[PDB]
Amino acid sequence: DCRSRLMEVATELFAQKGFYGVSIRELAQAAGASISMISYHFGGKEGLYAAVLQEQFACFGQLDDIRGQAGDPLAVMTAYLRWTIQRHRNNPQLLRFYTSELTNPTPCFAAIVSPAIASVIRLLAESIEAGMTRGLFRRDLHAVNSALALAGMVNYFFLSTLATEGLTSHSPDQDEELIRQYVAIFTRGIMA
Amino acid sequence: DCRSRLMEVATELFAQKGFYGVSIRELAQAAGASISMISYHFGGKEGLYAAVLQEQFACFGQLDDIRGQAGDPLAVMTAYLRWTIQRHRNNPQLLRFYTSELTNPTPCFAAIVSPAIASVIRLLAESIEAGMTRGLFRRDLHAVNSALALAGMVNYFFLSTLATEGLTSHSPDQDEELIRQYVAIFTRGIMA
Ligand SMILES: [Cl-]
Ligand SMILES: [Cl-]
Repeated sequence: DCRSRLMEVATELFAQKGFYGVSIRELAQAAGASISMISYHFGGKEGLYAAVLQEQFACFGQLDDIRGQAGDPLAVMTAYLRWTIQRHRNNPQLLRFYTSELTNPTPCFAAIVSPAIASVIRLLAESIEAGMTRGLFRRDLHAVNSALALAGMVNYFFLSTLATEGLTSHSPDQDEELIRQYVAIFTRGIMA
Repeated sequence: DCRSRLMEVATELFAQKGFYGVSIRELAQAAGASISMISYHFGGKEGLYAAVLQEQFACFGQLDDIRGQAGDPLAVMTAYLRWTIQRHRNNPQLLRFYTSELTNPTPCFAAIVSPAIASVIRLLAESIEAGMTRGLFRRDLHAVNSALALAGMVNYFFLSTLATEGLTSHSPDQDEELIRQYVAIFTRGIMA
């Protein structure tokens, strides 16, 4: 059971202060574990951080709701948006770790974060590439940059929440309408 | 001169570890200043952090390159992209502070970060609103959510750089082409 309480405490301290702001003394104190339990049995600060980040990014190795729509690029893009919104609703901590690693990487960035993000961007880009070949999508746009644009739309909506509280709804009630809006912008733009 | 060296040291330590990961002892040690100089003359950890964040967000109070294009929504959107890219090229530290505050806010979030971001989003939304009234833009999309989408495109391109190194160019040589691509997606979508 002190394994579970350590995972909780590690997630909340590393989420707050990042890997570079947390000490093993703080982890032990917050969990009521000894520095020795932590170092010898739970992999130290580093082992706990790796375990926490692996849990944060676990869902990125499970892309079948998106991959399963291949053959219909619009359905792929829609599934990607729905999946991404779900991820954020289920895990309020994720953008803390995701942005902290992208802007102040640890050794876990190359091991866990970078391949997770790249796998998703690739998947989207492949679908865009297929749509371009088919003539559904315009051939003067670059598939990866286009994928990054879609990913940016949805991820910035959640990232900017605290600064935009009175400017738009962030209620989960409106998530399906957000998907409708971002699918429309990405595929058809804002032009009349 | 120890004022200048303190600002440098504060920017680099707060950029790395965030406000919540930096101690006044670390600041003094890194700058070769006493804890007393810092507390009594430079406003302590908090004063230094406020000064650093104010410098990080200073350019957000200077939006005339964007505002000056009002009357032509496309020119506003283009100017916004160009300005945002410039900001990131001139200040590699900015997304560290920007994401850290949005995900782990300090008292400086409400004072500095939130109004800076809101002022830009408002400006974009107003231009989109005008274009909708004029019939240039579709009336079934929400202006603020659309503004957030454009902001998300460009900000995610820089945010995701470390994870996408081999997937697309991030060379400043290609910044004008990026603007061309993101203007095209936002206004016309990816459809043929
Ligand atoms: Cl496909
Ligand atoms: Cl306008």
